[PDB]
Amino acid sequence: MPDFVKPAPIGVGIQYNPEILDWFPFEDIQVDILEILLDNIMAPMDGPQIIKPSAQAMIERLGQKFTLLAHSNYGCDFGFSALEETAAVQRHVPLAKMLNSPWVANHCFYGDQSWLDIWSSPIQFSAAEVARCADRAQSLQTLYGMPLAHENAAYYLECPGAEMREAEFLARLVQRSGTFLHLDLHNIYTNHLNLKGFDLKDYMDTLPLDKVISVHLAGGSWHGGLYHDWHDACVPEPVWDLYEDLLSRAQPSAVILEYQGQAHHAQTRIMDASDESMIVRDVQRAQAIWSRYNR
Amino acid sequence: MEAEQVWKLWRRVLRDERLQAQLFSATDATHWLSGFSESESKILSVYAQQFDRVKWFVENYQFRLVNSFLNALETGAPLSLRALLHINVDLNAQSKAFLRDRQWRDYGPQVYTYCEDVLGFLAEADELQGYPEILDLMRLERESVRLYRGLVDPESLPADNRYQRTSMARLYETRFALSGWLRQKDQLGLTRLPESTEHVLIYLPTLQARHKFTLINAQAARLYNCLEQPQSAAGLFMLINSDSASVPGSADLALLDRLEQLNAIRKPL
Ligand SMILES: [Fe+3]
Ligand SMILES: [Fe+3]
Ligand SMILES: [Fe+3]
Repeated sequence: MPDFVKPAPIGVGIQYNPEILDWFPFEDIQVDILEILLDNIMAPMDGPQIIKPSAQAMIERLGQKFTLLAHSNYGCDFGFSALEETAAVQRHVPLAKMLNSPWVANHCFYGDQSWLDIWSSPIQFSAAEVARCADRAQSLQTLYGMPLAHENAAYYLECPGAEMREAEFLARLVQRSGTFLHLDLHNIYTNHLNLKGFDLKDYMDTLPLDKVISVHLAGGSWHGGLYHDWHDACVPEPVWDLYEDLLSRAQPSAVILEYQGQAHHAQTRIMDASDESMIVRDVQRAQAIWSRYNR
Repeated sequence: MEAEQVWKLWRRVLRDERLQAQLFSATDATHWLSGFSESESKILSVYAQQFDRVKWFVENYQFRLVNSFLNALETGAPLSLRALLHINVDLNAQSKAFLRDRQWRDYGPQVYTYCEDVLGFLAEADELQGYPEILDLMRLERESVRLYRGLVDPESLPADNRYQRTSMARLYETRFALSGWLRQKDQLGLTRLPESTEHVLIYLPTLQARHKFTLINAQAARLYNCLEQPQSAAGLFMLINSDSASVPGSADLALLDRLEQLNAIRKPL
């Protein structure tokens, strides 16, 4: 509790983002662990309730069968508003404690008492922002009572005023705050294709890979050159190369698979769902690779 | 270039769509208005290249806020949402209309405050002036929002010698017989309701549960309306608004017993 350590390896799981859509193709008993987006189950802050009462019974059904992870989106963790005022300590911290989650992931953006302004705003890669965000991440982890990992972000422009690269920023951030890392491999792959000079090899060598608690394997698409990270396409092979490469250099605790929103998830997307085996065969491949490097 | 200054800049751009027309149309250095502060123009000059991504950072902000207009409706007024979807109103045309008046405000986790401003906005829309039954249902839903918001930091009154009205329940005197829609939610906004006033009590079983609707007598509404201020040390039975100076039992005591079970009033313990 005074200083958190990386939990033991717990296995592969699915994100459980589609509430009604994924439980129908639920397969066997090999999942064991699933993720829970804390934003979907949180109640408004101008009310007296912490969790949505409809989601209160759903967590009871699953907390017994499967271990359920926490994910902090739209929490305004690394914003400029006071930490006590942010939705992270007011709703996300008790939700992870209510869920009995071993650790909690957290995206690496900006947020000041507002959600949906978080994306497309990576933290300014500067030693000034390193000191500020590490102080917040170290204090926010104290309130969580559990390890706090930071999910790497995919974007189109880095924040103006960047004094270093993303790998150096994340390395200096978790070293000063003592927090951990959540490695989204498709975000790494997206930044390699759409950014001028994103050294994929230097990125892996610069990160403290012994701080990586969880891994994310997803797949997006693009057609003509506009939008990416749709989190829908089949897990591409370059991302699969990073999954096998990461397991040979460090030892995470879990790995989750992200997929699309049930409706849109962007300005123009699709929602048809007849390729359910496309996901089952992805979870099968990533699960077999884990046993190949199993401790 | 402080990180707090590049954020304040985009918060100003996303809320002022007049500034968006200047940045998108004119990509030349001085063609975009130098009315942007000298510190602002330096940050815009970094975005001089890749202005297409800036035009993609907007719209995305607007698409999410237009969808958030529906979440705020599903969170605060799920019945009003189902009635509005049945009569086929362009909520997208109303999301853009509501958000433009608010300068594309990001309500964030203040979903009940969001919903309360939405229900007040839709109560004046010309598309909804022809549906008074839905207009009545929305005001009922607006009291459910005021029920949750009134429990964030309520004035904690200690249990004492007088009948107290709790903050875990509100009352709404309807204009139509809204019970027909509450008892038959498949007819939400579809069927026709009579113009008979009802006394629906929005209350909460527990502080961590979904709020409920229930109907009470006009006598029970008199018992609740006379407890606005806890002037009720047996004076409540004297306070029938000069219509009755009688202190009764069973006829009025059983109603007070049900109101306590519904967490509406606190008996003098
Ligand atoms: Fe995520
Ligand atoms: Fe991810
Ligand atoms: Fe991703």
